[PDB]
Amino acid sequence: MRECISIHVGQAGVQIGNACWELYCLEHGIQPDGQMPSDKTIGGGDDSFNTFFSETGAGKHVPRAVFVDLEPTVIDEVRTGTYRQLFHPEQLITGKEDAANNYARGHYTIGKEIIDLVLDRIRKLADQCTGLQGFLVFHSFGGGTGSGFTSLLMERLSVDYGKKSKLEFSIYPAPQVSTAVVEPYNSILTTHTTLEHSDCAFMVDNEAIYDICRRNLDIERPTYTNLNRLISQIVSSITASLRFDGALNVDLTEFQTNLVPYPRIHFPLATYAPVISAEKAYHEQLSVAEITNACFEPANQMVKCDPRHGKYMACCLLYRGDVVPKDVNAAIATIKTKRSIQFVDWCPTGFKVGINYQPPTVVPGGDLAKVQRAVCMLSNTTAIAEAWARLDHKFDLMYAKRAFVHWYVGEGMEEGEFSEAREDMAALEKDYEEVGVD
Amino acid sequence: MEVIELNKCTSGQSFEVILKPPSDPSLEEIQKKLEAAEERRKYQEAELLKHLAE
Amino acid sequence: MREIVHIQAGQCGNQIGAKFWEVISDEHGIDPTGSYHGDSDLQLERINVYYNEATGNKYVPRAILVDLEPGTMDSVRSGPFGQIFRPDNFVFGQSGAGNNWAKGHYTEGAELVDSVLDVVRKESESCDCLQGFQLTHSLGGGTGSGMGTLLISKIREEYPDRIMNTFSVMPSPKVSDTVVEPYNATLSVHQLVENTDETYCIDNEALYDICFRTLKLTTPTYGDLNHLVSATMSGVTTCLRFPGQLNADLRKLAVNMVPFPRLHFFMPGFAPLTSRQQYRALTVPELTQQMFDSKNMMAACDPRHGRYLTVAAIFRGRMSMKEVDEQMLNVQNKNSSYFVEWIPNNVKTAVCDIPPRGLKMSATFIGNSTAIQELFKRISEQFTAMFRRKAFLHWYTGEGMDEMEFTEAESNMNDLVSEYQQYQD
Amino acid sequence: MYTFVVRDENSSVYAEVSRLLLATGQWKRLRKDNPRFNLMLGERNRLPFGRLGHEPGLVQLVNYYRGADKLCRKASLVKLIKTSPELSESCTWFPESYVIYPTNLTDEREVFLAAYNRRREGREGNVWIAKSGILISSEASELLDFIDEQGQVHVIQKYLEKPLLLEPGHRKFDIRSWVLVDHLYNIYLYREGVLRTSSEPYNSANFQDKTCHLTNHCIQKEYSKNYGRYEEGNEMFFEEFNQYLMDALNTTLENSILLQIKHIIRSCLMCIEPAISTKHLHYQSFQLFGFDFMVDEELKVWLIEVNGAPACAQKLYAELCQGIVDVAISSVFPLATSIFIKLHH
Ligand SMILES: Nc1nc2c(ncn2[C@@H]2O[C@H](COP(=O)(O)OP(=O)(O)OP(=O)(O)O)[C@@H](O)[C@H]2O)c(=O)[nH]1
Ligand SMILES: Nc1ncnc2c1ncn2[C@@H]1O[C@H](COP(=O)(O)OP(=O)(O)CP(=O)(O)O)[C@@H](O)[C@H]1O
Ligand SMILES: Nc1nc2c(ncn2[C@@H]2O[C@H](COP(=O)(O)OP(=O)(O)O)[C@@H](O)[C@H]2O)c(=O)[nH]1
Ligand SMILES: [Ca+2]
Ligand SMILES: [Ca+2]
Ligand SMILES: [Ca+2]
Ligand SMILES: [Mg+2]
Ligand SMILES: [Mg+2]
Ligand SMILES: [Mg+2]
Repeated sequence: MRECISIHVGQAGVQIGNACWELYCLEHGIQPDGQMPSDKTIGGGDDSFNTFFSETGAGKHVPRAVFVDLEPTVIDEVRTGTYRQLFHPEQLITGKEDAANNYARGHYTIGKEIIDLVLDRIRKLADQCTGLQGFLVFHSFGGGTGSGFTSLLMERLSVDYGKKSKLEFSIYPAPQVSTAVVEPYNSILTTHTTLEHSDCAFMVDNEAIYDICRRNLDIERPTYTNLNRLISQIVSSITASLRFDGALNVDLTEFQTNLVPYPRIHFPLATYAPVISAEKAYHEQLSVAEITNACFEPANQMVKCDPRHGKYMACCLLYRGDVVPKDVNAAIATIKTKRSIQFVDWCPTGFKVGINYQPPTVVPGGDLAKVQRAVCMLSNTTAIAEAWARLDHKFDLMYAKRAFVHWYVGEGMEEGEFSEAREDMAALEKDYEEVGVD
Repeated sequence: MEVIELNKCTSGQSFEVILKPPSDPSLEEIQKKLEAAEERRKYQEAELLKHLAE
Repeated sequence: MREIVHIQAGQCGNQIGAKFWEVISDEHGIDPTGSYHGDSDLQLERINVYYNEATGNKYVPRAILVDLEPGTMDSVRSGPFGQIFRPDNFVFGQSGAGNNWAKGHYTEGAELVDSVLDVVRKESESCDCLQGFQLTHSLGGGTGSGMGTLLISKIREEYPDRIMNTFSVMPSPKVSDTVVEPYNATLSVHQLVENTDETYCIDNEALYDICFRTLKLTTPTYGDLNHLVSATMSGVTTCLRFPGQLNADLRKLAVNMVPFPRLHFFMPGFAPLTSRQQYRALTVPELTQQMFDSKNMMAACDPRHGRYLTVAAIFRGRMSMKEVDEQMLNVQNKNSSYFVEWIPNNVKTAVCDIPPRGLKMSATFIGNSTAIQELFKRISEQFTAMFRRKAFLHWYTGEGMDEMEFTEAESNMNDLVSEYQQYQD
Repeated sequence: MYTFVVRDENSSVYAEVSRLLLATGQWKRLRKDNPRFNLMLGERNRLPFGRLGHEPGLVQLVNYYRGADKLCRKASLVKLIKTSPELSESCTWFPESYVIYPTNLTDEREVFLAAYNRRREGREGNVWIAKSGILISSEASELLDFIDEQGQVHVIQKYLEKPLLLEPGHRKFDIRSWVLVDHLYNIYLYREGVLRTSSEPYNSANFQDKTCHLTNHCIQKEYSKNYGRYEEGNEMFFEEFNQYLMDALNTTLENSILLQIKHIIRSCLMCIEPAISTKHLHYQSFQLFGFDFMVDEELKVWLIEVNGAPACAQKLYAELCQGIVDVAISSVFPLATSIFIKLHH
């Protein structure tokens, strides 16, 4: 058994973290007070769920998680919320004033003064692990803390834990739920200095989550609570292989080995189905074929883009619920004959499949309906580069006038870092085009 | 349409289907970045206070 | 605990500041004696942003009242909420400033500024985490304008990394007290361009036109104008005073509203504005049309004469938040030629459930438009008309000022206009 | 008040659509770089599809199908027809074609030579044509040598040695059909087509003078000496052509040719529908296509190529462009006897 430490940086990372551990506890039968009746080994045990939960002598199951925010408003919700007892105070770190949606302020100014404290707390969780795998870092692209401080934390983690894997869950900026005009700057700045330190990053475009909630859940104006419960379902499907017995994606290294053939192209596209509204009085349960087919519809992807015009490098199918291999292959055969699935020539045209019999857990009173089977598809498509193109375009419009640059320079960052980080994205876009287009 | 590496356990199973075959900055260097940025902030503030003192 | 320190200086600054505290005290359930008598926890959620908490559960505003003559502040201390202000936070002299920027900035004001800064320091020393400062003042007089900008300069020297925010009443010949208002205004704008992060430009002419043409007030008074500024000040600070992370931080608002350091002068706006057909419900579309109508804006600048760099909109009350987004997107998509295309998504919308007193819902408008250049064009024209003949300068040279200081201030303001013009194209 | 942008100033077609849109008083044109648009009349090359459908509150439409190039590229079309079971390698209405890469660079050089030698030995007509600057020859040595002298991919297909010849004149010709596909993927065929005729007599004993073999309006109006003799501008419209088929052949354009054309349009567009459809996409597409056909002496219709950015006959701009606004644009942005024929699915 090898442990995984989760780090949640900034408002988005912290609030998404809250949603995930709420889900993890329901999935593993852990009560809000940390107790787990089904765990017969008190005070210890090397079970699969112990990769995310440590145990005290009193039988409390404590997440292997660190929450970091440069302002205390969001983390104070955890200190006094439903799961206040899960974490001990050392796991919740808060500063006085935030990064003001400013990458340089979070990375340089405020980051420099709290970086060593965060590592010390992370060191404390590391010392409880007999064989630490690595870290899962949740954060936003647009926030000054999510962008600025995460990139610094990633640099240090590569220094203090060189042989460890680091995965990202990054929130891609979407105007419909954003009030910061400089998020394109922060996204590119943080992707530049984080690129060489991340082994595999799952981007979640808020525009996608927002539309799935309006379309499938019939929520007129989705809130962060609506968005984060859905995001935690996807995150749960992705991390389930680490918390339950299994043979696929059993450790963080397998995510790179299975999803990332080239180090820079480490941004798999996630697609989830089905998303059914609990307020729906009547729902027809979807089959293995129908939900597998839905994995190739843009409307359920975490990032809107057209994989039909990209090329696949890898493809994982993670099922949860009543699913047997026979039905999966039958659905795959039918989808190959009907869908536009183009693999690069230097890769096998196949699918790694994972089935967990326990169907997806839904939070009581949540927006999602209890379905008998669901699937999350992880595919490394060049089509995800559309998200970089959009972002880079907005960067170019503002930077051509040096709009807002003075806020970053005033925090001690050199203007040259803008163009440096932008040329790296230009290369990332070219690498995608070299692999995908002919 | 081939299946390989079928692993089964009490909580689920995993397998693979093949349809077709194929054809860092050191701790020191980070301190310099941060301290360099901090210095440039101190320089800009000194020029402000110099301007105000005038 | 993101505290703000409020400073109000001069006649105009203190009369508008007095009404502002009267308006927001009501929204937070604080009575004239500082006791909370509200019925919602949202009122106290962010109450310490503008109020200190004293013994007996009393709430005292974190405000410093400044003036070079006692008159106006005696009226405040005798006014409705006069008892609410900290007695020690009244700092005033007896000489006066004679509507003379030089007296407020260099001679009379200089003799009083240190004792004001002693009160500012005392308020900052009890702030768990001071955001910054907000100053209410006029630019046309002597104290608010001349000493107001002296205070900003000294506050900036002692708190160089805190946000400096002002509500600045711009003079207008149509609502004028003396002929030297362009002189005092041009000198202050010179200071504001350099030392503030955000300045809400409030043109007394627009406030008058609104009271006459829209509110149908036959004979508007300063009190009638101040009702609009109170309502506007309450709206623009909704983001800060209630739970919500839209433009919740003073520094975050600056980051999202100021693309270039010198272009930080905003056109505020408010809807509805109804004459006494005053009980009619206002639909979300109506709120949005009015909020963007020039007649509802207080800089006396037609937005159609320029382009929007950034826009912040706040909606208050219980309304269809879906309908809000629909209408905000309908305005941008129906007049996209009035928004610069090189700042993507430069219109941000925030919502607050608690509406102002006696309104089911309202909307406050904060625009950083290049059209504001016309406001500085007017001031610059009036300035030069007198300064070419050196008219009325002896009032200023008598306080030790030189003509050079006027020329520099004029050049810097004209440069500001030229910078608005280049980004308008 | 709908809004649109223009990114191909050289498009005679959408320059008229842009002129009509403003005429309704309900459409406004924005600078070509403004993203707050409902309609994009985009560039021909490198159209940034990836930035469409991401504007909250705007339903966005574009006048090109992403992926349609598979149909409108000489080399792509050859590959699509051979590798698509819907079309199969035994497709009867498309000339035998091979993709040939210059030696200085898969390739079908050997596969082509096999069919060539088969014809040379069987006494059959062995005259092919090369194109990507065109070369017609009966010797395989010349066709391959002409491709190596270039640096781009070429396609060699059988030359229809028995083309249907109009009379008087004894002259070749090709048929152009305009097809519009809307956001719902209905396939509409413009009721009006054009014939681009050769103003010179067809001579199967001299492929050196390409003026009687190539029916392009540019080659006829520059190298041909009988331009505009039989018809104005070497353009005969369906009305005249159908009357001819009745007088000379006692048949109609519909029965003898149009049925085959409609079947070819359907087959090509329905084939690539899964790859380019914008049905469940965050943005919508429509596109105007120009299909070029040949007719042999047996009244069999052959497919030559598919043009992705076609022009139109000067006499048909008004009707067609209006029809583009009615069925393609107004169907998505409604305003305050159709000219098309529905062949959809
Ligand atoms: N999906 C999702 N996105 C969020 C959430 N909270 C914030 N965001 C997004 O995060 C971006 C803003 O960054 P934040 O994470 O809020 O800022 P921060 O990381 O706390 O950094 P600061 O600037 O110091 O406050 C916006 O694009 C928001 O839409 C959340 O709970 N769920
Ligand atoms: N297999 C074939 N047999 C006989 N003639 C052929 C042929 N392929 C092409 N042609 C001749 O070539 C002409 C069409 O050329 P093609 O369309 O390939 O070039 P192009 O694309 O630059 C002109 P356009 O796109 O405007 O139709 C027709 O007039 C036709 O007569
Ligand atoms: N809106 C408003 N403007 C005022 C008020 N009092 C004065 N003014 C304006 O302020 C300018 C005079 O400055 P004033 O504040 O009286 O001078 P000070 O006391 O020395 O700061 C003139 O332009 C007046 O029109 C007021 O109560 N409300
Ligand atoms: Ca145990
Ligand atoms: Ca590493
Ligand atoms: Ca004195
Ligand atoms: Mg934050
Ligand atoms: Mg006065
Ligand atoms: Mg062509």
